[PDB]
Amino acid sequence: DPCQKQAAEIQKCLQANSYLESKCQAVIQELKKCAAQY
Repeated sequence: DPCQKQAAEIQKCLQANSYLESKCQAVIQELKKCAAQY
């Protein structure tokens, strides 16, 4: 599929970082780049 792994790993990352998106923005960059591909 497009990026469901990235979405799951973004959730996982946020969960592990108390929803501090800033620690998982590198993974959101990956999701954005993924989305731009797919």
